[PDB]
Amino acid sequence: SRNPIKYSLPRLIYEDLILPNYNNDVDIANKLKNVKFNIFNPSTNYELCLFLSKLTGEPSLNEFFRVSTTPLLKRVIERTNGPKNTDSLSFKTITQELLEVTRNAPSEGVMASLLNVEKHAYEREYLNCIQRGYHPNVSAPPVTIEVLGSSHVTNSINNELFDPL
Amino acid sequence: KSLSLIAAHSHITGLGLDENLQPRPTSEGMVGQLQARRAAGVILKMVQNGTIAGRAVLVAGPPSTGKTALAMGVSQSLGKDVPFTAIAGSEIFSLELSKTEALTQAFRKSIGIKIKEETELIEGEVVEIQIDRSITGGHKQGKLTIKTTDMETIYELGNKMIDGLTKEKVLAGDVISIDKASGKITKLGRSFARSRFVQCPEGELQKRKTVVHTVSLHEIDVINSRTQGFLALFTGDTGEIRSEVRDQINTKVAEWKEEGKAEIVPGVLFIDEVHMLDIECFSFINRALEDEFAPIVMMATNRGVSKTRGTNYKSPHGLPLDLLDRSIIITTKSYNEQEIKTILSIRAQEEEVELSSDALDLLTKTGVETSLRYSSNLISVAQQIAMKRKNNTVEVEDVKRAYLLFLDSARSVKYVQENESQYIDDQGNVQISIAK
Amino acid sequence: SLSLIAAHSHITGLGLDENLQPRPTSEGMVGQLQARRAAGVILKMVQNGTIAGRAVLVAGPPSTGKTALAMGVSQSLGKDVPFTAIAGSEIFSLELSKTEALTQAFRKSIGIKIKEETELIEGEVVEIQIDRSITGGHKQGKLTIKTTDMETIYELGNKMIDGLTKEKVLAGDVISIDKASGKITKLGRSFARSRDYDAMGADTRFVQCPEGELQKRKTVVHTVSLHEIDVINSRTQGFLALFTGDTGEIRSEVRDQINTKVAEWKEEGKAEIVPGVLFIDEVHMLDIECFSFINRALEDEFAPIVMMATNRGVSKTRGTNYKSPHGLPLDLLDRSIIITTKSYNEQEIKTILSIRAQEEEVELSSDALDLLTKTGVETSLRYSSNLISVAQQIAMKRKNNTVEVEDVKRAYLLFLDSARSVKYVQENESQYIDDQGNVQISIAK
Amino acid sequence: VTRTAAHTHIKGLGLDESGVAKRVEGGFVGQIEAREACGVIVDLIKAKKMSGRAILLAGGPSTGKTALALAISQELGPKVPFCPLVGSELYSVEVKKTETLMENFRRAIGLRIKETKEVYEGEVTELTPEDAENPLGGYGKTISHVIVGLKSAKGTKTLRLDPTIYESIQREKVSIGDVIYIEANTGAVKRVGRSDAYATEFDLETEEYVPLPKGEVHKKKEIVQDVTLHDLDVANARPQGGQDVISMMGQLLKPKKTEITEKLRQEVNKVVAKYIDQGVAELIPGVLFIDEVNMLDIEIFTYLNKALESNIAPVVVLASNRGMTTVRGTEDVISPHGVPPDLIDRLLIVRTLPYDKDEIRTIIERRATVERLQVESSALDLLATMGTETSLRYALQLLAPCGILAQTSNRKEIVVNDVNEAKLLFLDAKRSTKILETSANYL
Amino acid sequence: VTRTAAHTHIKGLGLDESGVAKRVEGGFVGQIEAREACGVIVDLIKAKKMSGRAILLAGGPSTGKTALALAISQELGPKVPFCPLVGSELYSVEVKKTETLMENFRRAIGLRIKETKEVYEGEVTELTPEDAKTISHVIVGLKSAKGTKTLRLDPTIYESIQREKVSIGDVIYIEANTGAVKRVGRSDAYATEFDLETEEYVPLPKGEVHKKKEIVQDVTLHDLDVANARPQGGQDVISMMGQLLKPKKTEITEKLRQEVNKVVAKYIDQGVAELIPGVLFIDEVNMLDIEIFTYLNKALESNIAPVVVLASNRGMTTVRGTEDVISPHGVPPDLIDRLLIVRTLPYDKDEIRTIIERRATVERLQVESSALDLLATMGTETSLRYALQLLAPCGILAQTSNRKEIVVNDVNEAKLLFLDAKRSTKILETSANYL
Ligand SMILES: Nc1ncnc2c1ncn2[C@@H]1O[C@H](COP(=O)(O)OP(=O)(O)O)[C@@H](O)[C@H]1O
Ligand SMILES: Nc1ncnc2c1ncn2[C@@H]1O[C@H](COP(=O)(O)OP(=O)(O)O)[C@@H](O)[C@H]1O
Ligand SMILES: Nc1ncnc2c1ncn2[C@@H]1O[C@H](COP(=O)(O)OP(=O)(O)O)[C@@H](O)[C@H]1O
Ligand SMILES: Nc1ncnc2c1ncn2[C@@H]1O[C@H](COP(=O)(O)OP(=O)(O)O)[C@@H](O)[C@H]1O
Repeated sequence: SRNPIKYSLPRLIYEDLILPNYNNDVDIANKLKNVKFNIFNPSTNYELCLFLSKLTGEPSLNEFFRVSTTPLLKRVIERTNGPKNTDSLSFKTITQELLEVTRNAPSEGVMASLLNVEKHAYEREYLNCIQRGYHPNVSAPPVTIEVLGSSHVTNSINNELFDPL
Repeated sequence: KSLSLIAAHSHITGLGLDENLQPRPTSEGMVGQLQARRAAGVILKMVQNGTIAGRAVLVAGPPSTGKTALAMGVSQSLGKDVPFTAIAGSEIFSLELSKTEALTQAFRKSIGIKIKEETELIEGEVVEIQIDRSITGGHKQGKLTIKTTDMETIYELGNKMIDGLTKEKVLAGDVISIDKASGKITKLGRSFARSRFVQCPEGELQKRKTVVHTVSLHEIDVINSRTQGFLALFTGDTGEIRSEVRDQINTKVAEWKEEGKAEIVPGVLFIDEVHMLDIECFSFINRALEDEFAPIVMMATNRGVSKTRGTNYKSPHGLPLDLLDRSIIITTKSYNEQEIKTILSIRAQEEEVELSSDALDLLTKTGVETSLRYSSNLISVAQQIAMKRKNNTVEVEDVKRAYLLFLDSARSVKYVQENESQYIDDQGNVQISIAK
Repeated sequence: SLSLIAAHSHITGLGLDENLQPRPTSEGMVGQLQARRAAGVILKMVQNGTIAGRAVLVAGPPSTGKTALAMGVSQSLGKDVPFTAIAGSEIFSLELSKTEALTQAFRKSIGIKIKEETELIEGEVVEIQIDRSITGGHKQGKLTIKTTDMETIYELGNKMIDGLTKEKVLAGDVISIDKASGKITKLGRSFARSRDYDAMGADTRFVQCPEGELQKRKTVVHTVSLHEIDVINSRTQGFLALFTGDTGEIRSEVRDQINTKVAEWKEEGKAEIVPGVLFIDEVHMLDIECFSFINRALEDEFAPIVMMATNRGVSKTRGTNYKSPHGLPLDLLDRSIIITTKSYNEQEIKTILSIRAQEEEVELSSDALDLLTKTGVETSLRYSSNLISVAQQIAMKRKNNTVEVEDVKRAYLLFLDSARSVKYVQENESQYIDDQGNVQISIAK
Repeated sequence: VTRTAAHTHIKGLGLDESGVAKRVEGGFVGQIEAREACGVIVDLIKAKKMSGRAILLAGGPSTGKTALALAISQELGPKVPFCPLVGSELYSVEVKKTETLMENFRRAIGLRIKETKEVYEGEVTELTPEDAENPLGGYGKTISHVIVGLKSAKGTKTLRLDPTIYESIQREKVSIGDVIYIEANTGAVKRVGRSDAYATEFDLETEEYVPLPKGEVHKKKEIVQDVTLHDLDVANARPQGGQDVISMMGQLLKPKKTEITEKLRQEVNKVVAKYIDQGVAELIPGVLFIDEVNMLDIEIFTYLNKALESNIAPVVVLASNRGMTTVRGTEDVISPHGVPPDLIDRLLIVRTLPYDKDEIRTIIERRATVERLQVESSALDLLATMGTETSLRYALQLLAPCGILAQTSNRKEIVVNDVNEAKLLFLDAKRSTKILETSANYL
Repeated sequence: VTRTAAHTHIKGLGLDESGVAKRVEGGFVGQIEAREACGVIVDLIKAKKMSGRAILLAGGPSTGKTALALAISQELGPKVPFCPLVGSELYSVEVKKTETLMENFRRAIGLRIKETKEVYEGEVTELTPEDAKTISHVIVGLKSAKGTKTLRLDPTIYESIQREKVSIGDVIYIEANTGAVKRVGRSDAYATEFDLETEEYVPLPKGEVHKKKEIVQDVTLHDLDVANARPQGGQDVISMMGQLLKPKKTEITEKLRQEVNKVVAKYIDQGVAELIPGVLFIDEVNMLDIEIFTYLNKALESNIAPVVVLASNRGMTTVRGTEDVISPHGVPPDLIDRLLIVRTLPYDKDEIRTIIERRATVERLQVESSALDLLATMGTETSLRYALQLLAPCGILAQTSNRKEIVVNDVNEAKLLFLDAKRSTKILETSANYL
């Protein structure tokens, strides 16, 4: 499936404004703004990393630089509930303490029934046997981009649009 | 291509001018306003030369006197490959973009970058596709014979191009265009073999096509900005592009111009009803015109000594005097009986309506006496009343019936002033009941 | 090395004695004896720490030294005591409410002090070998850790192994492990292996191999304001919102929990409360709702000492239609003690201009200094305080070291003050755009 | 039996074959010139040749302005799109009012498309995925292909898929013995249900059982779709229904209107023009009716001055009930109907006269015979006196309390005593204002 | 060929080595005192020792304030950061106006980094990785037209090579310092393995494999402020599709500021970075709200603030956001006391005539002497900018009748065709229905 709207682009913009080459400094500026001058670099800002690890109680001091250099969805996907030491400024809320107990609590419990009113509303009003009323009229894929004579464009578009992770 | 039913400016093919910028009495759907047409021709020639930038020109006059028609003719005589942005005064009061951001986007939408690039393509009629594969499909060998009207050949294909041919299924008798570098195979249809339909391509199979690409600087700004992708050109969610990327694209455009890889194409930004922008917008406008990468701004308004928005005083044409100092003003004039008659005859010819001569004279008289647009609406209203009586030529009685049924400004305000008690006034008072 | 010559960088603390008696000219600032004595009393208030929620108000004419007084009290406050400086225009935000903005400005200026014992083992890795059991649940590891002077060998647990596989080392990177807490970081790659890989890469970096004793004992004192605790507690990953300002109306229940747990930590003995000062530039342009929130939030236990600066007279207050003294309403002014900064004379202006010349590395003659003092008498003081630098630029334009009378006269002739510009406007009003926009651009009638 | 709400006694303009309006037809009483003008613009819209033509319905309250709009909406039928609107709709908190006006402009241009679809459907017999050589290689997929055996009536096919179609197939949680519906246009699949070739009475999943699909597995069928241009702009602005990353991710973000760019509208118009030029599509322009146009401020009128000059502009119908009222957003500009003169010059004002006493009486007769109520002639004359004395709508809305007070006394007819009791119970605007003037503490 | 837009006839302030301004030098005619004051300010900026120095140049419309600021920016060169700004642009719908004011303050402070660029490019002839499932390294051989060169590589660049689908025979691009990997395409020698293939075939690089080049990187403090303050997260190398969530501008807190400052100061102390403070130029300062003036009060007392140049064309005008505060040039009396006011003067007939002559000779136009006198008379009678803007329609009308010179008839025709503000106002007052 391809979108009928075709956004043509010249090659020169892609070679000289996105792809690094010998005559530009996209990669050098990316390294300068992301690696060397990053305020979470432990080689230059170890005091700030120690301060933040004392605050959050994270076991790894390299984690803030890892978080600030990765996209949001990649941060969402491999988020692992690692253990945090109790000698830290991170706390437990009242709401988190209600939420953590009621993860595997069965029915006829006080906290479980008081914390699951939306599922009681779901099974009360027979929501698993109701027909669908609305469907969209037009459905379309995202707009395709063609660059006449660049397989790198096709490879990058196929990598973004069909990310295996 | 370029669908349209009938527009109000659909009869304007272009500016009617000679080789010496002399306006004809009637040419290309534009009659009258000789000095305004000559001034717009001077504007068009200055855009066509492209040697200057950032010159603001204001078009002003009475309402319904050729103001938007001049800009429509300018955009028509500009042709393709030159940008023409047409925004209104209320178009920049957004909720996700500031007024200066919207004005900067409207400015950078009207300057083109022209890049000519060459790509090899293979376009021909497919004769037969033979694909052989193993039991598990580890290796696939394929022979594709393909033909034109002049020559035919057989090609040995690797496994990736086999995977690109069983995808987007190509059978015998189909014509396709193959991009060899990117693998984009588009089916143009079927050839003349029935036993869609499109003729078999002729000439050489491997054609070297040079495509002249044009693009706006605003299009390259969102591409070079990493916070948003190219979809912000289509969903309109660019969201306050910073200036540090704007200096980068400006310096890269200057470098491309110095190296000869691209040529600048200046265009026209047209703002109709410019008298509704705030003073902040004008304060951005009068300094945005002093930049090399700025278009020629066409401004249109019909107000006279009106209140400027965001202030308490009144200014000529709704604009402060510094912007009027930076602008050259084209003044349009009203229309006589003959000009209105020729305009209505042009609208009758353009709407496929046959008119009686006496009906045309009555329409001209009521167009002079009330308004040009009132006759320009009744000339298409009365054709339906004519077709209710089942005859082609619209007579005087149809125009009289349409004038009786549909009121104009003066008759309606006269009826309102006669029956003020039945309407809701400025104090919210109304009398609905008939008696008492 | 990222601080040029500011407006008041010559001021280093409050020039007071041990008896809170201000010296006539010491620690960068001259004069204002009663104001310096009162600001020293406020300095003793903050350094005592036994009081909370007290509001003072420096009030004077423009170019007098209210912000100079607050800069002096900030410099004499010292390190590890929080001092934040905001303006009246900081509060009005778009996505963030006004009263929570005063809440954040209140909680940015009160901190807690914690300390801990850190036993760092920082060196270059030589070799890591892993012993795996038959069950594979627990893995033993031997780590060969090296510095320039000595190298030792440690045994590692399973969590050490699975934390070392993350941020992977490859036998020659430099790491530091805390023995007490198990904190793991990768400091980078040692310079002894800089020529081994022929292409530098992206995710790594080169630092020098550490030397000395491998086990280093060092205590570190952390001063954390309550705003960092609130932003960290509000989110799963709160440091990004701490450094990007995306807090977004933190709820009151987490503030109550943080206040109660900070109080019980003070009772336990882990932390101690370090109060500070909140300083507001030009407090007259706050809304009356901001003034209501100011006079209510000063009655809470975890509230800093707030000092405000105003240079307005009897003017109107924003959000209303009446006029009040200092532009602030009467229900706030009685919740304050008033500091008055009085105007200067020829001697204090001469001393301030001499100090500004000496701090800017500008040398003046006596007659040029007297001329600048006369100009600062007839005009204001900041006009002369810019005239000294402009006349210095004219002085090395003349290839002369010192600043003479001619340089000051040329700088006075080239650059105009307020009164001369007002005279030139009022004598040439036709060529300038007025209130109604009328102007006469052309030169011919 | 049914439900009536201030309308549905109007079925159309009720004109003759020559366009002359009958006096009592289609539930209408009077308004002969207004109904003739509405018929004229009905033929103008059914001509389907004009763009940017607008009328303005002017008159007092309770004269039949909105009723004429519902009449032209019913006369055009449900095939031509009709978009009712109010002047307060355009003020959105998520996008500017200019974009809301342009979206409602594009929502009145319909489109009929005869679209062909490639359909692979049948009962799933086998489901065997083949794995990859290195599933933890970072790049690439977990599996290589998926073999699906589809069997329908008189046909049986074996399908080898990519991973990508299989992601959507296993998103629907299909299994062995379930009949599926692989639409090959967008890659979307639909779990049709369980097959009744196997058992039925051994399920707990409230399932439904459908027989085998007739015909072969591979199909090409023609579906006639009726969409608008605004739906095309929305579907291209927020893309959903592909088998890519963004097509998944668009269905889970919160819906929000965005400022649709003019370039997207050009591309949509270009592909619609190439659809029409192939003989596939058909363009159906419609009506955008904006009731209470005086509620608009001056900027929306200013953008209307441009949007009525666009080439794909619909026919706009405006209704107002102001005499000489200052336009909102301005202070000194006094204009008729609350509509500024620079757009009034582009309009065609249709006047709507008020009614007489006999017209009031027969309107009460029609509303009584529509609401299923029988009234006496004396009560009919009394209600005609109500309509000519206080308001037409007050007599219109007093039929049902009269009927209920008749039904509570075990009676079908309505007498004058019922109308007197309904007078005593319910007030009108004039009597409420009169008791508001001589009031103790702001009644 | 060349584009001229109301400027580019000026190249500098036209001063001598003693700071004296000449008559017609550098495209500037007249205005000796304002030009010498701006030269003194330029020398103060080049001294690089003062922070928060604020001047304001005030005068009539079409007197040369923007030309003076442009001459300052031309005299300072492209090395010094220059931030042009219009006082309407500070109003934003995403962040507060004062946040945009500080963002524009920190856009005018620049840094200079002396970096290097080491590039290996060529055809891959050998890609042999070795492990000990965990790869240890990979020996990569690159071949160009002038020889071949073998390289050892770290496993992260090997993983990036596997991401780019690099096989034997692909012309690749390797940057040494950052590990950037770009696949140019397959080599031309492997173009005959199939008669038709989806791969593009690029030729061999004609230079050497190893290329070394010394560059100089110029960044601003606002760029480093926005690099550390991405709320959604760090972007990848190539994202042609956008982020799923839209990143709006955020309230960049003060806590990030001294951390960025101390990182920059630590890099400066090592001698890698060179600090160049620059010029923030704000035009139409009267359009600012009083709250932006209040933040301009406290933002000029900072230690890192640049030199702020303001311009206005007003007299006794009320300040925006106030009712009863009449103040000169639209600036409140708090900010004027921290400012230095530079006077700007109007012109006479001779300076207007020479300015029109310079604008004619920069646009490649030939005018007669009598046409020049008529242009000067028109410029004195109506406006200087009207006479400047009527030069190019005069050139069009001269090109219409096939002449290379502009005569009096072209000037009369062009003044009949286009109207100034005064003639249009006279038509406006004596017209019935809205002109
Ligand atoms: N010279 C002309 N030739 C043809 N049509 C014209 C001419 N001048 C005006 N018109 C018609 O008059 C109508 C009003 O003109 P327009 O420019 O749209 O309004 P305004 O002048 O108020 O901006 C338009 O529909 C246009 O077709
Ligand atoms: N008592 C003082 N001693 C030294 N310098 C002073 C004194 N008072 C004011 N100044 C200087 O005058 C300059 C401007 O005065 P400022 O403190 O801004 O006045 P205000 O407090 O009214 O705003 C500052 O740079 C400050 O250093
Ligand atoms: N000609 C008519 N025939 C029948 N009912 C009518 C007629 N004209 C108006 N009405 C009734 O009068 C009421 C007011 O009409 P409507 O157009 O909805 O509001 P308004 O007239 O105030 O704009 C409607 O409920 C409608 O049923
Ligand atoms: N001394 C001068 N030499 C040359 N051109 C000048 C001189 N002074 C003013 N100008 C011209 O006057 C025009 C208006 O000046 P500008 O600074 O742009 O606006 P304003 O003076 O109103 O701020 C500019 O285009 C500039 O070229």
